[PDB]
Amino acid sequence: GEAAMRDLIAELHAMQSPYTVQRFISSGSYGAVCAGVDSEGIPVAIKRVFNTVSDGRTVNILSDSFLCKRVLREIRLLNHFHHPNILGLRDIFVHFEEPAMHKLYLVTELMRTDLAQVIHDQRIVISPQHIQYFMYHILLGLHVLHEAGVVHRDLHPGNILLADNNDITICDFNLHRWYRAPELVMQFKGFTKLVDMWSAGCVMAEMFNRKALFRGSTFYNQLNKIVEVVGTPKIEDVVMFSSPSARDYLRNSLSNVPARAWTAVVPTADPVALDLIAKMLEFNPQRRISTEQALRHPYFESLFDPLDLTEGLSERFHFDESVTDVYDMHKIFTAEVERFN
Repeated sequence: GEAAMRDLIAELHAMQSPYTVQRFISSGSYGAVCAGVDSEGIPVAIKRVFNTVSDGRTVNILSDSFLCKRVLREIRLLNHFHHPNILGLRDIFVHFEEPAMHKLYLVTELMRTDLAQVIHDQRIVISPQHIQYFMYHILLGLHVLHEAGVVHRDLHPGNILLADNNDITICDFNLHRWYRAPELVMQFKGFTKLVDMWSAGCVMAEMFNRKALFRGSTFYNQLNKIVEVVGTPKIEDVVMFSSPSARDYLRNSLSNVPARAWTAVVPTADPVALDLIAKMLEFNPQRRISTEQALRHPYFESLFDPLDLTEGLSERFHFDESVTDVYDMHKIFTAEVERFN
């Protein structure tokens, strides 16, 4: 904690960095985060990647093949997008030192809050105008990721960030059970970008309700909570998007439940808003509304501009996973820091 801040201050000083480390934010295996300020007063989160105690002994991240590759992929993904709705790299710098003393520094803008905090603050009014605006930006961030072949896979209010200016940014796309699409709950290996559309629909209903929509605690009771709202899916559709183990879990599951009226599930949502939520929360991803069709839905009529579908997009993300050599990866970090500057 107090050592992480002291280590970072000294290292950034030796570097003549434009930063001032103000306070300690968080610490875990693989890196420590400190809240600092850039040379212009803008608050930043400074992540320092150095060591870990993996398998019992102290390992240098950038020196071990697997861990180095994991961090290189997180970095390459952050550096791939340049879009207002996707959290980007503010800065990146690498300190290579021969006897496994390699350090990596990651700088991102420190956001004011996240959507989970906003939803749960009873003193905050989340109006239908605020919901439409937030949802428009959430879906544009997903559209941008999906256009580059990237699936978030763990979208939830905690990773939907709000700037002081209330700008929406999605993070943690480069790495609760309550936001998982039926195909992820059923451990289907063939999941697609449509899992994100399910999470987004859960987030949308939650902003109206001020409470998560499907608050299950087990594989069966989570699926039951979903089916109670969406109605019993055809068994043929369940077998198509479940793992063999999940099919066997659901083997003797008797289900003959009608869909509920959506007005009862999300009482404060108007009919146009409900129509979109019901389309995002299709149990079967083959019938689930795509990001483009959700963005074109009359719910966003007052905000929508077709230019939002194509501006600031990135090309398809490619990561060559055949890479294994740490020295080959170190060159990619140097190349990633080069293309950055």
